[PDB]
Amino acid sequence: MRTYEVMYIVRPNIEEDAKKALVERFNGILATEGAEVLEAKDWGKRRLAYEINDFKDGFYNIVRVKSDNNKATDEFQRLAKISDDIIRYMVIRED
Amino acid sequence: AISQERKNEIIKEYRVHETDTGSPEVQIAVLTAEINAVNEHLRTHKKDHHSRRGLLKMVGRRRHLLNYLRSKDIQRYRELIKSLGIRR
Amino acid sequence: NIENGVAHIRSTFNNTIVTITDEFGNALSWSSAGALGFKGSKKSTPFAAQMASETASKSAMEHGLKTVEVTVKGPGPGRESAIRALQSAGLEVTAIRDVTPVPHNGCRPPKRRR
Amino acid sequence: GITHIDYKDTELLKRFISERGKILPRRVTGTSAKYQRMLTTAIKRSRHMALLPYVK
RNA sequence: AGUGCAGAAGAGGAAAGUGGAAUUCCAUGUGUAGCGGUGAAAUGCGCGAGAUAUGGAGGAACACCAGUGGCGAAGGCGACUUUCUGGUCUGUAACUGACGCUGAUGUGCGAAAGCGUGGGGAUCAAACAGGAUUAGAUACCCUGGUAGUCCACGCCGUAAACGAUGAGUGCUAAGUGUUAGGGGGUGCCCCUUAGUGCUGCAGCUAACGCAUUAAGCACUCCGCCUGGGGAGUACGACCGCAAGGUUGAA
Repeated sequence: MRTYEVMYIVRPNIEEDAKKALVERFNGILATEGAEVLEAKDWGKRRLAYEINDFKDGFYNIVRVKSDNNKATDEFQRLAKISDDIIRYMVIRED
Repeated sequence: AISQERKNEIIKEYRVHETDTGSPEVQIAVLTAEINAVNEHLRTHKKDHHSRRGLLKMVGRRRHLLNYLRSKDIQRYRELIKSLGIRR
Repeated sequence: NIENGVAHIRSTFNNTIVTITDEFGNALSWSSAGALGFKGSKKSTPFAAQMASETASKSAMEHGLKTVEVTVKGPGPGRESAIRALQSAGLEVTAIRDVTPVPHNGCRPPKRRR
Repeated sequence: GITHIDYKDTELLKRFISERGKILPRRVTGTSAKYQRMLTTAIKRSRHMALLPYVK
């Protein structure tokens, strides 16, 4: 009863294949210990409020995956702050 | 919290077929076993001060229930201060 | 002084920094309340800032700026006398941004005279 | 009135939104307190990503 | 009645800081006459600080859903990616057939500071360096300035705990603002099995206030109080890392 709708923002100045690398990992990081991977949409390649290292935006998607163990999206969240290429990690609980 | 699966699976067990749930056994049974689990967030992250109220509130419930059942039978308080894990 | 100007003007309640610049920081010209003699509560006042921009526009003599697309930051009452009077050669206050000092209650405040 | 809106959406929170990237007060609005609370909450799950500015 | 409970709320609590008020620092995309200073100025950064922000991660707070809303016994209280967690119980109560009330034994524990790690500066605030004053200033004033300002570990307790309200039994108009959540229900009328804040019938207290949701009238305990000081000063008994307490004739 705890959806880890693990959406995220990818890098901006890159190609589609980099989007695909990131999005297949962030669909996949969860499969181990409970996948239920539903779809994969590719949302706005848009900007945001202020600058993020001379730039201000990135790439988006839509990732429907749930994990009741609560440890598959921690992976998605702990391995993000460190590398400036994964610039934000905001998931939900569709409880 | 103890996910409601935990509540309902443990609660059906700690009272014999005296024809329902909710004895002076299983009520406090769930209450105190939940204490024991929540004591970790009172120990592991041992900065927890406010479920130190949901805890001691039902401790006082458990205590006013516990301090008088010597007269229900010999075996309730005898075997059940054994059949509960809690002091005295 | 490149054939255009951009107004990064400022006015703390004291030292109304009238500053018509270019887009980068290439130092076109500046002004003041401390540029035309006023001190005695005529510093940021409408009757003491009548000609506050011509210590800039005609101490330019080669540009005669032509626009703002202004960022009226550092607001006061000296703002108005630093915009409407920024039209004394054709300096053409044209656009605004509604971005003045608006910090977000993270700072710590200096003191209060009773 | 509406059904749910969550951090899938960030501009279905533009009906009640300002020009700086924030939202208007609920007192000036006045609809389903519960529904409007979660609806506005998701936009703040989005000020995480901050798709809507703080100042320009 | 308590555990069953839909679970469900609200800043009840534990959630790293990915990002952002990113700060007085400065070659700086940019440069010098100003970031800036005021009852009265020096204070004060310029013999190569500047103006706001191009790299701007960081010391950190959710800044915006933030309301007087409401978890909880008072001190409180704000996105969450959420790491966890009880009760509270809103409807009747399935089980047992009194399932006991104030509670000096114990335990105790409770505001910044005072307190415990070294971090200790984002550097403001004490001292004040310093100007200045009507006849009258080390000053509420003024840039800057050494505890502290950025804390995951020993224990606490004085405050207008000004909440100066101590807790069992109902209560003589109920509406009313309404609360997540609801007894009959189905953006339409609601009643407490309920909750709050009340304009306030009604009746008492003492001049006042409470009021279907009561200081009034009836069964309650630790109790204090019974004209003022001085008086906590001889002196004092026992807790105790510390502010210290906590006692006690005249």
